[PDB]
Amino acid sequence: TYMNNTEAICDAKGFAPFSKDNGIRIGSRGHIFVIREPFVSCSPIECRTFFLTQGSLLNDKHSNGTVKDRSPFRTLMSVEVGQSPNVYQARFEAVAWSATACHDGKKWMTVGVTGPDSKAVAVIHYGGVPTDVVNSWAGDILRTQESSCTCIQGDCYWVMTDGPANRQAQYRIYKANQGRIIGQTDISFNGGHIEECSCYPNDGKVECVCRDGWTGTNRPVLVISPDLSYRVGYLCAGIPSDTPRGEDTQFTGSCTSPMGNQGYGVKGFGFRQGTDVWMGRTISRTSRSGFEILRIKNGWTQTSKEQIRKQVVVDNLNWSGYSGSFTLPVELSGKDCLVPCFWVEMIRGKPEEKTIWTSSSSIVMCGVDYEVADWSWHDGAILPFDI
Amino acid sequence: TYMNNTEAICDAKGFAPFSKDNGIRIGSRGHIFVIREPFVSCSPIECRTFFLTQGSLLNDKHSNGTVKDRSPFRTLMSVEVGQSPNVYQARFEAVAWSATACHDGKKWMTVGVTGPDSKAVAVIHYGGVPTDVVNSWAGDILRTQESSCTCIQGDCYWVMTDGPANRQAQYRIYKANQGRIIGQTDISFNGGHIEECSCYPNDGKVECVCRDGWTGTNRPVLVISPDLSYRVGYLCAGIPSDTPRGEDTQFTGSCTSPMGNQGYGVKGFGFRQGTDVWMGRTISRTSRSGFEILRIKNGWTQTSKEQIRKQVVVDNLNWSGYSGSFTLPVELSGKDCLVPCFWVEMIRGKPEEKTIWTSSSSIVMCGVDYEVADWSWHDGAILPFDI
Amino acid sequence: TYMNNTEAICDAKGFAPFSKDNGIRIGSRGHIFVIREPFVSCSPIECRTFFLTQGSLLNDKHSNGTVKDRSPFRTLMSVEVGQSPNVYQARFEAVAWSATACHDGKKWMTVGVTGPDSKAVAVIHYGGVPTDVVNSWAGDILRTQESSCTCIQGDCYWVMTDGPANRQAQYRIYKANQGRIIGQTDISFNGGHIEECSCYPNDGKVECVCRDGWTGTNRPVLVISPDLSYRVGYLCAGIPSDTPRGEDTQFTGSCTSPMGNQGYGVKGFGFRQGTDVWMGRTISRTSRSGFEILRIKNGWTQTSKEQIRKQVVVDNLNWSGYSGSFTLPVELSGKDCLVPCFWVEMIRGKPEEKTIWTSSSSIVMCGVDYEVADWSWHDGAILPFDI
Amino acid sequence: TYMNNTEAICDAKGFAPFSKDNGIRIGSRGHIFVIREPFVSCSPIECRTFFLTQGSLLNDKHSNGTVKDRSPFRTLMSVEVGQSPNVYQARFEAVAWSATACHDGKKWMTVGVTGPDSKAVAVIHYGGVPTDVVNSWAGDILRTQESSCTCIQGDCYWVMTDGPANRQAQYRIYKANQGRIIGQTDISFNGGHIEECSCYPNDGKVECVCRDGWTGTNRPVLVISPDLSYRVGYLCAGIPSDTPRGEDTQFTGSCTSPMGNQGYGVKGFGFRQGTDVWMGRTISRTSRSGFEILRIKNGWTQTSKEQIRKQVVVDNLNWSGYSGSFTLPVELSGKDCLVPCFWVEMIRGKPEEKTIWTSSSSIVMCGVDYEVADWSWHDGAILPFDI
Ligand SMILES: CC(=O)N[C@H]1[C@H]([C@H](O)[C@H](O)CO)OC(C(=O)O)=C[C@@H]1NC(=N)N
Ligand SMILES: CC(=O)N[C@H]1[C@H]([C@H](O)[C@H](O)CO)OC(C(=O)O)=C[C@@H]1NC(=N)N
Ligand SMILES: CC(=O)N[C@H]1[C@H]([C@H](O)[C@H](O)CO)OC(C(=O)O)=C[C@@H]1NC(=N)N
Ligand SMILES: CC(=O)N[C@H]1[C@H]([C@H](O)[C@H](O)CO)OC(C(=O)O)=C[C@@H]1NC(=N)N
Repeated sequence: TYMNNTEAICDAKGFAPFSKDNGIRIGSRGHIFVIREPFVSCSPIECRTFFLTQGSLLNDKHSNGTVKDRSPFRTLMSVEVGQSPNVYQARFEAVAWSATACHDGKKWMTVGVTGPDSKAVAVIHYGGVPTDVVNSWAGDILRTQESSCTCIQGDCYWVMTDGPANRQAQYRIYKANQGRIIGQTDISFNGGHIEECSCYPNDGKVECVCRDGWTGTNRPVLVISPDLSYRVGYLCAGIPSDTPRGEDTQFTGSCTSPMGNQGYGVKGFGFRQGTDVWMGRTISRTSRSGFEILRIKNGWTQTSKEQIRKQVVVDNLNWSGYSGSFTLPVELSGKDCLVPCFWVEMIRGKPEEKTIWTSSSSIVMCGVDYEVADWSWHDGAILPFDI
Repeated sequence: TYMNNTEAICDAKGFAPFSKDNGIRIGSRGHIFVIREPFVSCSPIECRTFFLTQGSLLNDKHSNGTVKDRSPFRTLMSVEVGQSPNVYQARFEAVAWSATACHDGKKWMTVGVTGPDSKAVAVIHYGGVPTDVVNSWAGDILRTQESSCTCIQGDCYWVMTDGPANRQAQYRIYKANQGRIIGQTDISFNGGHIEECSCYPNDGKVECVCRDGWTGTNRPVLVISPDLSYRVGYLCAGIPSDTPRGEDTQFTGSCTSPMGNQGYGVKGFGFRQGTDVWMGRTISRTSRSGFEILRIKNGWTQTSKEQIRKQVVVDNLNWSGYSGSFTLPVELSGKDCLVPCFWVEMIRGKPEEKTIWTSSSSIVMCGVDYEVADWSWHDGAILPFDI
Repeated sequence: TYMNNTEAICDAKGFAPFSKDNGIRIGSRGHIFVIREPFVSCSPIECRTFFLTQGSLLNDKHSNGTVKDRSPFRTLMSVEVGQSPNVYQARFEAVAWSATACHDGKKWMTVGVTGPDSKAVAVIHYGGVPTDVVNSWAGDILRTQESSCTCIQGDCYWVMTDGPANRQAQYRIYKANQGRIIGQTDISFNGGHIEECSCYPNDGKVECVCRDGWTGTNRPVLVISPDLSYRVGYLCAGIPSDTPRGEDTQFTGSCTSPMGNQGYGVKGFGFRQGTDVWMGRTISRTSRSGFEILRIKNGWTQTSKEQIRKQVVVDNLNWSGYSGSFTLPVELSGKDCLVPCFWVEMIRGKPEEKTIWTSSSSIVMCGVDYEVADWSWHDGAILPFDI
Repeated sequence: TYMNNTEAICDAKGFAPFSKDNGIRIGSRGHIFVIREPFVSCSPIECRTFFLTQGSLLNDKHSNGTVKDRSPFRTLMSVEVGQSPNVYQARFEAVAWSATACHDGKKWMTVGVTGPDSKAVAVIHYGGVPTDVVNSWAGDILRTQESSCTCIQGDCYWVMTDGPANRQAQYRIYKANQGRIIGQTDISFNGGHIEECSCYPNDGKVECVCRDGWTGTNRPVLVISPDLSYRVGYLCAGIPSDTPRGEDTQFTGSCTSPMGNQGYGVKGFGFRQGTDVWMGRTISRTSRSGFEILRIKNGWTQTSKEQIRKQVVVDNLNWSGYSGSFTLPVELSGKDCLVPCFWVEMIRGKPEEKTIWTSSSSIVMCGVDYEVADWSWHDGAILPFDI
């Protein structure tokens, strides 16, 4: 039967490590796909780790150009959480260089975008097969979440973006029951930009903390109602959470407009807590090093910069990167509330390191109502490989 | 319980990519069987990719002579769609260098032909074991579909051919419930030739688009009724769909007789649409390069050459090859109609390339009611391998 | 629920190939256990291939001494029929250098013998764990079937031998419900010898065609009743079926006494057909080359040498070896009778070939009521390996 | 539904080999994790082998420093008993360099401790996800069982230790239903020390045979009641069972105080039998060589040194090491009593051997009411590896 996911998010004080896959380290000798954009989604029987292969394996000649971002070889697959993206445990999901996924209690729903950049198409899947499609509507990279979409009482919603990586673009929400689309919406956000949102269910509504790739060093936020009515803005916080980003002291929070002088970013996330918010980010303000998460007092509703809880999961001497959200189903956590969790992508090799390849590993952290000590659960691989 | 498969085929406007396995690319380092003749069949829980191994793996000394077509080592196996034909996820089906397969809602039914060429035998399997057999009846390669057979309301039917690859041969239809044969038929087609049919269910009857290897550059078509009464001919179309084949301008369609001056071919397919038809084919008229599919107006009932929908899934700079059909069960697509899909085999190495081996990869496309943009989702492997 | 297996054996006219694993060929590059003594047993959901690893893999330094027969490393494992004995699909059964196995409709029952030769012990397993044991009772290699034991209406019976490989030894039957022994019997056979029986169910009684390693070039036969009352002798046939063995022309059949001047043998099998019998054997009378099976008219009840059905599954230019029996459950074949099948072990490397290792592959043939043409489905490996 | 596990332990006369994994031997060529601290726990469907990887595989550069004990890479995983800890069959449990696990009839419960040593944290898991946590409470390695915890009628209990490896430390018991903690206890044991207990269910109470790392060459024992009331002491026996340990002749048993002049040890176990006890141990009193188990008459209640049953499972010419307990569920053994079993860890390479790596293999022995002959089922690997 169907999953409700209508409870608010639980109020945690810290996150405990769920898993760690050791994708890369294990790949020096194992048969592991070369990937990127990994994320985590859960059903009422298990959580799985979805990723985007490069139709190749680590420590092999085919892992060469693996930095480009797109190719016809990129395919969306998955494996039980914590397990590495190896070839022998992989479940084929779909053909994509940009995906998202979520389960609604009964079956999984996947969306893999692939094809030419001026005419890419999104193949929606449900129950082991594609059921519906969405063609690029602005002829210019029809991307998406690169993270767990969201299902509430049977209806699963997600976000998509067609446009430049810089200047203004076009966004849209998507709502669908059992793999068949059922209406969507065009996000009005002139001057504001949005990409790869790390959503999650909360209070019977969908909340996302996306990524402005145009001008914002602060992230845009967006609450989606079931009838497609929505709200869009930016984490109010007085602290920046993008990368690259200006300093905490030189940044002024903003609930409606983007801020900071930076035209590039990185996927990221944030959880709503009362009017408070837990916001993740890479410690090193310029590169993709280390990963830290912060709970600014009142941050979701005020421009607050009042900190009172900080914990590192990746120190600044370790490659980090992407990081999305998702929740544990009540049919697993057992809580009376949606336990919030997130993952951290730990990229390696190019661009940052001298290697002919690029890939990443992931680490899964999870709510809990106990303050967790700072530590580093970094990749570990010894670069370069048998290159 | 049993599957009906009595609904007509849905009327699509284009096909969206279901999966891609990256068999070869992944094999440069992985443990993947060396194969050929792959295809796709689906049950009410999943679609699987069936293939014919060579009892060996890529990038190994045993992948040597792998071009011959037949050996006692060739065995029919399968893996969830999109997954590569690796050794660790393979499901043993049967011993064969020529197979077909289909599920009837409850269990799978496989038929693997193997043995000497003048006395080969077909072992029929059902539920993990052989139940019935069919011995060669003309002492001369007892081949078959090399594609998904067809089950309607419990009875599964398929096609077989015993004879020369050229001059006239002997064909026969086959109908069977739960793995036990139950009557069959000899196809009368003097002057006309048939091999490896890419059938599918439609309107409570079975339709196949086979391959004349004798003289036809246009494919033969055949509608099988449940009582074994049938119809046999050639796609009426005024456009050739075999390889090698003469030009579109120099070809005259034919609903009853084969045409064109060519004594060799390749497996292929076609879907009925009203009186219209979607016909697949390799773009390059002589070699096994690129793959394109066309919807000629009225083509299934008239000698029409009226085009009004063309989409490439493999441009002409990429090795292609075989391509068969099959349908998605209503217990998966959810449609009220049999969603039509097909796969494309992408061969590599010998004969076309300087390698001691030969194998292929596959790509799965699927109905949908949206016109899909042209693209190439080609093999990708870097030949030669660690040869 | 429980399996009856009380129906007679079906009367076939030939056997069709079920599967072929390509263990060795695939091992040149794959991760396959180095094994020996493989066999086949089936439950009402699937047949599996049981074997004895050497706690090592092909094409590795540990596959060295792998000829000895016994070590503390030898462990009994299995994999779906036709699948190779690779490490990633293997199911651990038990610790042994001599096993047997069978399912009784509900769970599997395994018996792995291991330990010192003068005090070896048999660990009986049932449902994923050992339930009962049988200690060596004559301090001298406590071996067993090396083939599928037999279960009838819940009670599973098998055979064991403690003694020299030559001169007289001690045998015993074993009957047990759900993994717990329940009485057994000492076979009286002075002058007669018995080892590794290839039994099967028939007419509510158990029939085995074992191996005299002392003096018989003809095999001993033994019918086990449910109350442990039994019958013991030798295939009556006027044709020898052991290896080494004297010529067909110089052999005189014998229903009660062993015959021929040979003190060594090989595992083998035979099926009862009316008073007729299908008897398997290696074609080459001295070595372990080729495999043939024969249906001598009346052979099971008379000293007959009347042949009228012969089919080779391995020509005499191909290494062969062991071969045991077993039946397909009615809950799989669908027949109203126990379809008889058997497997053929194809050994390689030492002793016969110049290699530091020894192992084998298997081939599964199965009843059917159609006369099957002679062919060779031999190993295939290219020796030596990356040695 | 829930598991009772309230029956006493069965009274065996010997233990029969359940399985053997051949982890290391197989790893010379296979893809096996490099591990340590392996153990065995069982549910009412199967027993599984839990271990602690090093986020790497054997015969690879990453298996280097693998001796340290702790890293952020260490993750707790498992595989069906007897199966090696290979990457393709591994089930991710949690992130840890110190774990324990047990099933309560419905789902599994795992606890993985990881993080800094002065602030480590324990993530409790249940049903594929962490549900509750326990932070280090003495800032100094928050370790645990490294063996199967214990569940009785739904409530699962285990033991933890925070302190120095030498001088006095702090212990505590833990009781929890469905992954959520529910009260615990601080063990009062001044002068006495406890670590990595090898518990098991017996008489509706929990009994553990731990390891004093401070001063005891005799092991401490502890009976846990359901209301957390408990008893703590040392195996009464007049024979030492730790390593290093003084001689049997120079040792005087002790039911309340530790004895012997040794400040280091090794994990170990013991089973209660009447007032008798089966105690395991490494034969060689100083190193980690061989493994033997002894049943001293009355040993659990008296300082007895009365032996009358000894059996070796690893002779003193073979590396051995850790060894924990656990029981077979009645829903598997079928007995009316909790069949007692245990495993033996066979370490290899560093520190004892000249290798850049360290890891181990395991062997599983199991109750039974038959006296089992002495033998060696040692590792087998040929060191060094392709180093
Ligand atoms: C479709 C595509 O190529 N998406 C890109 C993404 C995108 O480039 C930016 O979001 C700007 O729009 O950037 C990044 C990135 O790491 O910055 C990875 C993505 N790679 C993949 N999703 N495969
Ligand atoms: C049984 C057999 O050898 N079949 C051949 C097939 C056949 O040769 C032609 O259809 C003419 O009859 O050709 C081809 C081919 O690629 O042209 C592949 C097949 N290989 C395999 N099915 N293994
Ligand atoms: C227990 C044992 O070592 N059994 C031997 C077996 C036996 O040697 C003869 O049957 C004489 O008794 O011979 C053979 C053989 O191939 O001749 C293989 C067996 N190897 C294994 N079962 N592992
Ligand atoms: C947490 C930790 O590092 N535990 C150590 C353990 C400990 O060191 C002693 O018990 C003293 O407290 O010793 C040993 C050991 O083999 O002596 C292995 C353990 N390694 C692992 N559990 N990973």
